[PDB]
Amino acid sequence: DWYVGTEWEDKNRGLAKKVIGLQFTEMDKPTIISTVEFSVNKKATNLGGRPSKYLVATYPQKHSLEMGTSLTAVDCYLELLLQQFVPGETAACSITTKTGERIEFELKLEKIV
Amino acid sequence: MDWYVGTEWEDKNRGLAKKVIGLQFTEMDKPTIISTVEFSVNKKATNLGGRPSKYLVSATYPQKHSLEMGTSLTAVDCYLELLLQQFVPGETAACSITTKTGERIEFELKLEKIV
Repeated sequence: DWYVGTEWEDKNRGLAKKVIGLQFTEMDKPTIISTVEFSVNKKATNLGGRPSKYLVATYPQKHSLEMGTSLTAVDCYLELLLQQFVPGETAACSITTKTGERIEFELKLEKIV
Repeated sequence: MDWYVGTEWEDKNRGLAKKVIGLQFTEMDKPTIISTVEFSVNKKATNLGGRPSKYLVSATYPQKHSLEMGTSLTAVDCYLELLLQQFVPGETAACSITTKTGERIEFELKLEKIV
């Protein structure tokens, strides 16, 4: 869950750290040409019958994704979203369509390969 | 504080929204024993006394540095390597080194990058 405000200690050597801030940059996020591994934490909401290789079963659902390879609208939008994550981050995401149907899902970016 | 969890990102033009609800970092995201990092010291340290440090210090801040792990020569620097090895790039943390004397040395670091 929360990282900022966390404490780490090596009591044997008198060392302590308290996180007071987190500032991520484009440098820490997946790029347009990256390959990532991510998780889907539960069934998506309002996916309807929309085709997706990644969204839908048992959870979490693990995946590997090479950016630029997706073939469906939903997957393409999920690439763009994942490109705004940092490895280790879980986020509640949505895609709202031209009709106003919103698809809801929860992802974790595990790593940038 | 500079929080990330709870942060919201939007691409309104294309109907995309994201809300960070958790962060889980692992040893894989932190500097290793053989890494080279770039970090910042945000202000003068407290109670450094006169202990030697290449990195710690009425100069102007922030102070920028590059550190090849395992090259430090002073107790304070060596302990600062160990501490930095518990950061993720982008993290600012209030750190301390407490000696046997019972006294604590305080400083504020930001890990900027793993080279």
